[PDB]
Amino acid sequence: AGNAQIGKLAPDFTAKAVMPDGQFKDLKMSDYRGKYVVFFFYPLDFTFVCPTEIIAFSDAADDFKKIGCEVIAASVDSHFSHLAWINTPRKQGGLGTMKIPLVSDTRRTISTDYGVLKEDDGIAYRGLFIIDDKGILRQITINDLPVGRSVEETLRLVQAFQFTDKHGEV
Amino acid sequence: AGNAQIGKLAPDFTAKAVMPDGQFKDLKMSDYRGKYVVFFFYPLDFTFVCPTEIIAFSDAADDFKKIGCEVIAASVDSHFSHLAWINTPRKQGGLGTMKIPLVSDTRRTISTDYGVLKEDDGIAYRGLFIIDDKGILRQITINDLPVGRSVEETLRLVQAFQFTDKHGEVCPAGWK
Ligand SMILES: [Ca+2]
Ligand SMILES: [Ca+2]
Ligand SMILES: [Ca+2]
Ligand SMILES: [Ca+2]
Ligand SMILES: [Ca+2]
Repeated sequence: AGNAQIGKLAPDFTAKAVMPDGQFKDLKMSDYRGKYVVFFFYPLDFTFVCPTEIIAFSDAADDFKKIGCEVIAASVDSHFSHLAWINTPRKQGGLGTMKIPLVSDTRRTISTDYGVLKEDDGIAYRGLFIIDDKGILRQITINDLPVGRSVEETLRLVQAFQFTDKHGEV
Repeated sequence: AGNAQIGKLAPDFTAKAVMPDGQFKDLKMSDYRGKYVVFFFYPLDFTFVCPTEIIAFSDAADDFKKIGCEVIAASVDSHFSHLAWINTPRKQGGLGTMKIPLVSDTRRTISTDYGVLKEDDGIAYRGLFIIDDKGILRQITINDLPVGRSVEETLRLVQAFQFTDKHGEVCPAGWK
């Protein structure tokens, strides 16, 4: 399934997000046109999987901001689940404040469009997508639920696509 | 496109390959069951682009072998084209001797099944795939042509999957 293809416009969408300041907002993918985007899905809120991945990405938000790349996280949980999890401090098992928006895909349409829905669980796989400043998909990464992604590898990829966009290697 | 899905058997195939020793052989994907496989595609033999990425995976072949993992490369070029490229010295643009088999996908079915075929060019994207020792597909990576992959990242992933197969997910006590 999915319309997500390398070299073609990433699937657009409008969805509820908890913004870093804790406020609900309607977020459109096409609103980030003019900057690279790291769009990564996680399965569920709370502790279905370890929250070290989502945290590592929030803490590197500034490494991505420095090279003009926005980072956005998404799951099928409600925007109300996201906020309850953010408003639970880290010292009591919660996420605490985040430096990236969390997107809600309760209709499962975004997961479906990006080819990352695990159909039997109704849950996204650990998908990560790199989208360029014109809205084109440059990179697809999907992992089975037990293994997390690498901030440092994602950073290598974004700088390498940015670099080759303005040069052309040898 | 494709039948490659996380949690399903990696799509099987039989194809001509140039083995490390220089001999042609009919290589079948399901023959690698009992071990992990890193299966990666590159676009084309003999480009002007340096084959750094392909050489780097060749030289890490041993590192993968030690942890119970085989590394296989593929493009839509013929095995005759692969052989010509290995027998071209690195100094004059060639590949030199290789420590991993180069699979030939002249029918483009493998590329199609793994969903990495760039239609307008008729070549593969830089897709890379991690298949477990039961032939189940664990990880999908697809880069646009300008950006290569990382041996080190591929090692982290292979080891990470092997570890979770035995122990389950790494999580700190409490719920991180
Ligand atoms: Ca669901
Ligand atoms: Ca984890
Ligand atoms: Ca021969
Ligand atoms: Ca093994
Ligand atoms: Ca073939």
